[PDB]
Amino acid sequence: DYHLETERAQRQIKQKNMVDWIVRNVMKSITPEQERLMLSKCISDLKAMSIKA
Amino acid sequence: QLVKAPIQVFGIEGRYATALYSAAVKQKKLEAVEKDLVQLNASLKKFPRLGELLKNPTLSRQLKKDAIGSMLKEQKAVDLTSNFLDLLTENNRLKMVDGVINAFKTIMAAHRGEVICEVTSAKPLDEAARKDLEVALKGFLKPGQNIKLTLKTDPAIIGGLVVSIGDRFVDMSIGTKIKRYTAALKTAV
Amino acid sequence: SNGQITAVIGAVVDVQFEDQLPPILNALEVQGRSPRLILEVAQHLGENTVRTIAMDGTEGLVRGQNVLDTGAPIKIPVGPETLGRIMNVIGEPIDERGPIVTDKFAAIHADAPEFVEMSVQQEILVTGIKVVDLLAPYAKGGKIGLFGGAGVGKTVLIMELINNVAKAHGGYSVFAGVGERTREGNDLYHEMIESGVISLKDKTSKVALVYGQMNEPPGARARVALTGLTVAEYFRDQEGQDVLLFIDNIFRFTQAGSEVSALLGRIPSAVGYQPTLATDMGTMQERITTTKKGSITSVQAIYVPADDLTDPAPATTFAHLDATTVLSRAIAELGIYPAVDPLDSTSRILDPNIIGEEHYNIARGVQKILQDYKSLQDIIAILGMDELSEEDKLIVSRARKIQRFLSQPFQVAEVFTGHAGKLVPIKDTIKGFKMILNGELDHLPEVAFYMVGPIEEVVAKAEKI
Amino acid sequence: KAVDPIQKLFLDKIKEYDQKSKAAGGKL
Amino acid sequence: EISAVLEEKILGAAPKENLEETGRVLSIGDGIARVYGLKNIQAEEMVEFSSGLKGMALNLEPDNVGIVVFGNDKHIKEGDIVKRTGAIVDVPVGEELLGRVVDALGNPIDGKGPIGSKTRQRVGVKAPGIIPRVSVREPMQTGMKAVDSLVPIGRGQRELIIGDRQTGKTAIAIDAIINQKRFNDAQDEKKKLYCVYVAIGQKRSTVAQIVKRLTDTDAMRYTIVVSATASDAAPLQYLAPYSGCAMGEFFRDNGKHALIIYDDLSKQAVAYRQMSLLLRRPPGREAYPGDVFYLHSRLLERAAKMSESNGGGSLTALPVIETQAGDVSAYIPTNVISITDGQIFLETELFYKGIRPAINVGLSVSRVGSAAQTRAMKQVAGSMKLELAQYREVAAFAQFGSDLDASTQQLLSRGVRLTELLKQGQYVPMAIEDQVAIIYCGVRGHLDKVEPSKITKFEKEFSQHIKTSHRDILDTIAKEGQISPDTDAKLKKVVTDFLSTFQA
Ligand SMILES: Nc1ncnc2c1ncn2[C@@H]1O[C@H](COP(=O)(O)OP(=O)(O)OP(=O)(O)O)[C@@H](O)[C@H]1O
Ligand SMILES: Nc1ncnc2c1ncn2[C@@H]1O[C@H](COP(=O)(O)OP(=O)(O)OP(=O)(O)O)[C@@H](O)[C@H]1O
Ligand SMILES: [Mg+2]
Ligand SMILES: [Mg+2]
Repeated sequence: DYHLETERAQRQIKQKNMVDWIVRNVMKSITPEQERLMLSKCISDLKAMSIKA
Repeated sequence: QLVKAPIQVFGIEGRYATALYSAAVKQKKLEAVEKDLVQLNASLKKFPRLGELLKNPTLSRQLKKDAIGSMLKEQKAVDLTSNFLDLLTENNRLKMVDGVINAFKTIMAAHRGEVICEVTSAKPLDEAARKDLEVALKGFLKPGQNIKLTLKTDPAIIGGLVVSIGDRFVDMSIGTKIKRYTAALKTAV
Repeated sequence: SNGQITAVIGAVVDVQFEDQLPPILNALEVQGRSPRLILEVAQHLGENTVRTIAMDGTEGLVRGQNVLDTGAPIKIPVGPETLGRIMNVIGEPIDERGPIVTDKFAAIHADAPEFVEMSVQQEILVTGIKVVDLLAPYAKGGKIGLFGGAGVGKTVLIMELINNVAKAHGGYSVFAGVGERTREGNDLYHEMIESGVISLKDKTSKVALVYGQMNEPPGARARVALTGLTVAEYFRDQEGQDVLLFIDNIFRFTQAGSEVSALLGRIPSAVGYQPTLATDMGTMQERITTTKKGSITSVQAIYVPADDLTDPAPATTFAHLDATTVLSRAIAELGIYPAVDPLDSTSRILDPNIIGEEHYNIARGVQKILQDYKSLQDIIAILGMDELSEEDKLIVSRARKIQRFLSQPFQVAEVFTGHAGKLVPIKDTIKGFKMILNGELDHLPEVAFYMVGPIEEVVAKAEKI
Repeated sequence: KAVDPIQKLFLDKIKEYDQKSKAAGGKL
Repeated sequence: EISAVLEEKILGAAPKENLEETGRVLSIGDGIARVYGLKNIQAEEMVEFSSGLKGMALNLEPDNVGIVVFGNDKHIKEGDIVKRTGAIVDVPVGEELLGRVVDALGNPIDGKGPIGSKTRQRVGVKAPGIIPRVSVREPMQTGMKAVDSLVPIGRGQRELIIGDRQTGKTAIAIDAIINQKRFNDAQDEKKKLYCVYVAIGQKRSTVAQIVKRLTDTDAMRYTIVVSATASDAAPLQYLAPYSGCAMGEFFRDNGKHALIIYDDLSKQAVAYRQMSLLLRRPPGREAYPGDVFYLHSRLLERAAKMSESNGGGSLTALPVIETQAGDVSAYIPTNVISITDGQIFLETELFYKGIRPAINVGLSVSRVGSAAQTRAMKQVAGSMKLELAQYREVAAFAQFGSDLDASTQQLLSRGVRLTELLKQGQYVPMAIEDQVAIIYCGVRGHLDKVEPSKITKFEKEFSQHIKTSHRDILDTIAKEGQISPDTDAKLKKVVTDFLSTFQA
């Protein structure tokens, strides 16, 4: 039970640490060329939903 | 007997608007009564003293109908809109003259079949963006339809596209998409 | 014509029609529902919009859903084909025995019979219950109410009346389960098929069951009593039969009306009830009567909320009943069953010219001793039994013997009590209370008078001690 | 069958975290 | 490992973007959001707000839709986007909820991960009718001596646990949940019973301590805890009994048997009164709405015993009602008494005297009665019920009875042993064979020489001797299903031997 709770405590802090690391890394990594590509994909997906009727 | 409106408008202000629409479509003055009502509403917005005068409950209704009549002769309103505003001042209903006009605008927009579209983007764009967005929005149109497009800018959605229709809505934006992904991270295990 | 749903708020649905409005109390049928959803028109709101009450659940209803006008009120099957069958508020069979194939239908909304079509004759209906047969006798053809709270015993009392009266009855019976337990409906249904009152094999059934229970929406619970009336009205009028109508319980009709009235946009009445409490009850209760064409003996269990007899729904029901049987919780906590209050139950046939001089004098003598006991009980509670030596102690001793002797074991309560059920003839009842009033049994212990029917079983129980 | 670019970016951040964590000997 | 789970959760949570019919919040306040739009929305359909809160479309009106918010109304502002879920209000159901603590919407709150349920069931399903039901004939073993003998509960019954505050209402309900471990561990699946504990308006610490008690006693493996505590919104406390009932109706409709506890329905009526008063509905008795009876009646009627053509399953309800100063004549308790199949009344006066559980024997009713208990228990508890009634009649003569008759003294002495017999410690439910043997010894006169202060110690030691030295007696009782006069003589001899061996 001690090893299980130690593993659970280490798993919980690693999950919390990787969550805030991913949030900070995703927010700090914003590029305009990828933003325009995602904008074009959103327009194409909107056009695909209009066709799907 | 009243002619059915293209869309249902609710409230007492919508009841007056449907009554005016039915009377104007039984005759052939649908386009005329829309033109002077828009010009009347533009006149009230451009001159706030008129709006405060009509909405004043202290003033007698004779002064209101004289002021309405004096400002409606310049509009060349003939029979329907003059009787409509006379009915509004006969009751105590001209306090929401903007309400009935806005409701009447909503009826006539659906008369032409126009559907309001609201597209929100993080940054403004044209040329390649506007060309494909018009065609994508036109794909939702049944025959006999028009697009009223309103473009908005908001940096709170990071990027992506938040496009809305008259009753339908999608949230294909970067800010909401990373939000549910982070929610999936916290609820993973 | 064809309407469309405008607003759905609980059990109340607003439907707007285009050409012609259906009249009030007309039945409307919603189209896109796999089971039948029936709307009953209640009022016209203006602008060709009617406000209706749904007879089933309103979940899954959208605004603009098409609603068809049937052109008539709720019509339910009536006749011999309903005997042995269970039907709901709208006449659909819920016994899983197929459709009710009949050519006769009747609207659940009907006018009460006029003043000319009234029967003034009153004859005593002997039950076999000593407290009922002595103090508040039931009339053979008349309205009987069973007032009581929760758990004081009204279902048991009305099941004993079915066991005693309805088994040996030359006619038809109708049971209207109105806002009660579905378990009790299953118990009563299997009791009928076991006692032979309902025959699943041939057409010798004698009782029709109509059930709208406490799991039903307020629209169904406020109209299922009318469906039981309509079956009983057909038997009285179109066949000239003498009909028994057991309603359990009629308070749920009024209670469901108050729940709908909150959504009908009415200013609430006293204790939050509907403004039309007395008029809706009066319209329903005046249809349950004996006319010159036929007779209806109605027994109606009446729930009182918070054990309050001054509540508007039981108070207005008191004037609709020939005989009232008020069940008390204080008597039930003393172990006296049935817990009928002797000083709160009336009959309207407790007359020397109807039930006899000796029956009337014994009943008035019993009530006089019990009223004297209630006056002395405040001295007994605080000070004690030391009062007036011989005189008041004899009053207390006789009254406590009478209170024990009013109790009686029921045949329907034999399962959970162990005491065998007793059916006591009314001659033995008045003889038994005359012996107690004359002082012939003052030497017996008062335990011997408890839970034994005849007075010969009292002396046999005393000798056993 | 094109995948979401945010999903690909999230997978890259997971791989970047895993490479840096293994280069740090399991430390935060 | 953790990276792989994190990656598969990202890939598995595809957005699946599509256009949804939406509305706009007009006004939010008092737990009711008025929403402009949603033309094709259904009545009682679940919605989603932009903040993630769910809501139920209560009022459909021509201009707006009134939505009951399942959460705090500080997360909703005017002008928000309200999306249709497309489905009437429903919760996850299944065996994946066993061992899990959830809220009123079915979302897990114990932090053990998501719920892998593949089925959902509406919370507003109507109760079964006359035909699919059948009589209640299978026993519900609460493990309590005073309950299982004097107020016997069956499978498919609604038994009310009513009393004042801090009288043991939760203790009875939790011990009934714990007691089913002996049936769930066995291979006889017809006696297996799943449990649903619904906590309405309680403290969240109290619910956590209950879950700890169920986890220590291993009773959590077959228990679902639906929690809508005192910090939760009134719509959540209103919805939670129906959510738990739907989870219990999964077992009822699939041939299994479930027990559900509503702790307590008096707090759900308070939450529903709050919703009704904030909706401007006309208050009635004690400011309650007129449909507060239909609030509990439509809930409890779903607890039923099904016929063999419907799988033979059942749902057993144990509603809890808290009275004020022992007033069972109040509005809400009288409503539930008129719904349920009998009540178990707990007394404050008996609780102060050390009698635990403080069950009022004379005021506890089981409308099902002896039809749903074993032959051995029914044969013995029938005699104990008569003897307790005899002791109750002559209890008034014990106040001044300095000189009393031998028959009356025997009745008083027997009743004292029987009253001390029904006492039972908390969290120790008893098997039905142990209950039958102990009640049989106290009802035949074996304890007339044993002092009433040593009955509980005699209960442990004599049962241990039976479980060790005279197991053939239990085998004969289990085979016969009752107590034979030959076994009565053998039990007389081993009692005399045991009392002589303890002291002589
Ligand atoms: N005649 C009787 N003899 C013995 N016990 C009785 C009798 N009548 C009632 N009881 C007791 O009272 C209980 C309540 O029975 P019953 O269902 O008739 O009450 P009720 O007034 O219909 O209550 P509810 O409001 O729950 O329908 C019974 O289960 C039984 O314990
Ligand atoms: N048989 C018993 N033996 C010993 N202690 C008991 C017994 N029954 C109850 N108790 C104790 O009495 C206290 C009150 O009981 P419990 O909390 O179960 O009552 P309740 O009616 O749920 O009160 P609440 O108003 O908090 O819901 C608790 O501390 C409990 O441990
Ligand atoms: Mg009843
Ligand atoms: Mg508690």
